[PDB]
Amino acid sequence: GPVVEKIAELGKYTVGEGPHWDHETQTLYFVDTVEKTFHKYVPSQKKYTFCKVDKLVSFIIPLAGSPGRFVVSLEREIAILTWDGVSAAPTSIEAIVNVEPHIKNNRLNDGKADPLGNLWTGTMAIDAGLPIGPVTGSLYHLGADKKVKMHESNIAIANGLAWSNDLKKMYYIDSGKRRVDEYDYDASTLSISNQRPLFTFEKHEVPGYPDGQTIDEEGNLWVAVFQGQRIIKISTQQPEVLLDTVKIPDPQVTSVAFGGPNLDELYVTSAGLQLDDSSFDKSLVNGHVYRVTGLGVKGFAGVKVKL
Ligand SMILES: [Hg+2]
Ligand SMILES: [Hg+2]
Ligand SMILES: [Mg+2]
Repeated sequence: GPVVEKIAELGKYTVGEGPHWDHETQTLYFVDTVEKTFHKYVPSQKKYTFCKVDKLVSFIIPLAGSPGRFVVSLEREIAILTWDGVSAAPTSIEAIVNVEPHIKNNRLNDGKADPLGNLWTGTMAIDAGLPIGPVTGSLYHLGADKKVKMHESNIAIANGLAWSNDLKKMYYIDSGKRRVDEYDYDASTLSISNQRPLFTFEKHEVPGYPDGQTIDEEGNLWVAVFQGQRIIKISTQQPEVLLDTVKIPDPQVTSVAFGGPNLDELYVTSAGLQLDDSSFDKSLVNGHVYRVTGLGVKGFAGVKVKL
């Protein structure tokens, strides 16, 4: 079976999240969604750094064409952070847009560029809760002239995103729905339609909640299962097909990104935050970062945001 390695050099995260693999610099970036910190890992040189801000963060993606600059979330603002990748604070911050200026208790959560470089991201209540809590989020993309467009409402916990290789489908996760949805994606108008369930956890006895996801070159989705102690591999060719399960030692698996020189090493983030209604005792909940090899598939390099 696949090899699952705990990355000792990286330590433990409260809620490690938002992994992004920059293929040209062979570097993994990620966030902690509770501790207000950004993180950088260079595996070939065993180099780790972090950056502190005073707002809640949920994604970090290199800005296309601008070395040393990243598109990030700061609470409800999408911003450009100028960061040298090693100092413990940003050099400067350039706000782009506040997606929800008048919803004081919301935050941005998962975000990712589509294959064309358009940032997609969604919101949630800061005090969202599972299985039931306030449902206040929406799904957006950042379009022309730095204005966002809304694509879906009634989202409890805005989470993982992926697009098919032929640009005809988008896949999206609201963790509260305990399923992965598929949509027809119109690359020319950047709109989505015909929402329907692709994979429903209760139909396959999968515990926990879908969180982050990524897609491989064959079109399979790799889905992080929060409170499931696993990643799952699901089909996009047929609905409701579980292809494989890989157990991860940490119960609170949060997200996934393919990396390594050949894009065939799956980086997996997790959360050490101990929750009062957990299916797992506190001794099990650590928050390590893992690397999975031997899956027999390749992914894609992380896409930079175009502004
Ligand atoms: Hg930073
Ligand atoms: Hg940053
Ligand atoms: Mg997430």
